[PDB]
Amino acid sequence: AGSVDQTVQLGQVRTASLAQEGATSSAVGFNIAVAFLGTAIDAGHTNVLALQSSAAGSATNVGVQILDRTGAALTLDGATFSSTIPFQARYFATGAATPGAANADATFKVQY
Amino acid sequence: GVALGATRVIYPAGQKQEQLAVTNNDENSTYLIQSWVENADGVKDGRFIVTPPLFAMKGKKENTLRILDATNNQLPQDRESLFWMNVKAIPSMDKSKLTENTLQLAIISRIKLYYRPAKLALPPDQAAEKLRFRRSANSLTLINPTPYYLTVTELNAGTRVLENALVPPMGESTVKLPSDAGSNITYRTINDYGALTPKMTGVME
Amino acid sequence: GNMQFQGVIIAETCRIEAGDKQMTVNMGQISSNRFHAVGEDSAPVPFVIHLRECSTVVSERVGVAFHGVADGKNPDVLSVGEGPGIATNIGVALFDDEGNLVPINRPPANWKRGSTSLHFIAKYRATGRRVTGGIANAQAWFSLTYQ
Repeated sequence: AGSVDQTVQLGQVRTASLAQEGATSSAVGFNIAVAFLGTAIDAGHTNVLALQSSAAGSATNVGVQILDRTGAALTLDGATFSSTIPFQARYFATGAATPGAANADATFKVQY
Repeated sequence: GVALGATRVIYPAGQKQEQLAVTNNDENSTYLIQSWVENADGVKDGRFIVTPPLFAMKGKKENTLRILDATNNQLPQDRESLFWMNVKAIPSMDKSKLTENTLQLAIISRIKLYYRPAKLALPPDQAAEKLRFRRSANSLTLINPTPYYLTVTELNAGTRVLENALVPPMGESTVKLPSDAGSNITYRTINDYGALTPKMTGVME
Repeated sequence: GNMQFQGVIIAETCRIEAGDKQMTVNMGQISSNRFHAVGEDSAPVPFVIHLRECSTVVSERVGVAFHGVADGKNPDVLSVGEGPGIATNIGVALFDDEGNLVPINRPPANWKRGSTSLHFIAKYRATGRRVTGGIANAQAWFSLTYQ
């Protein structure tokens, strides 16, 4: 309830770790009845955040997932809800990921 | 085998150290990992320290090379300086082929180390577009007015594909130009992340 | 609240493996009497270097070379050593997939791309007048210089 905004570092990840659809990075815990809202990477992956593009060149074929205590990736429409409360985040590959910056945006309200 | 976690290291001036991953992915093999830094002419150079300079990796394991700044702030502050990172992977005793005469190889992986000064004016993404070209009957010269080393590739002159070129900051580089080379030039570059940049139309000087 | 996830995806170098475990190319046994003239070569021993887990952008552009102690009579071929029981007047010579000499200690070379495996051939080459038998081991570093 205190840290309203926070930056969760996912690390530096080499392309061969995200080389095919389904590939995942090392998850990274973070905490703070919760629905998450973000831009889907594409219409086949509503549970994956699109990366914000960079003038330096952003990475492709990869986005960011959010998982609750169940270990499942949460849907990102601000309507699907998950059951302090910890989470973890990670990269998800939709193809052969290419190099570049890989930052991602989300928000969350809370419901009782 | 052994691999490195980057095709290039951008050393931001003023920072104590930078990291470079080394990995071995074979549980049944052990490597000795020796690492050192050379200057642009390939000569062993001590203005950058690598620790550990020599260590073992037993089986599947990821280790971290630390690249420490030892320049004492003597490098130019208006342009990248070029160094080369060397990581030798020495294998071990293949007792299977003992009775045999053997050619035994070790692997050295060489990647660029760019000392990038602090308050550069032009952002790195805007470097590639500034490349300019000068053309002669059988040679083509690339002109880099930026402070950043430009690694130029997919260099095309008409139908004919030319050598890659490494164009120094505020310097030039020349490549050979066949007779059947065409007029219009396109190129790409390799950026800080190791990716290819968008195809660009070459602009005459 | 507002979430911000930060991170970076970077190109790695190629993870290097050989057709033979531990990068050990096993030459044959050395029959000193098969050499009749300096320069003649023994049988071809192929060896492959695989460029794994790297982007095609990286592997297409890498430049490679062989480094090692040259035979004292032929700068192009690897020395096989010197001393008791060590063969004399032969070195180890390297060739590409087409059987053309790849001289050691040269600047890095780019090859025809394609695939992600570098195919070479090793051969004993007579470097002197009177080949004598013994242990004929050579060593070399295989360097990859990445664009």
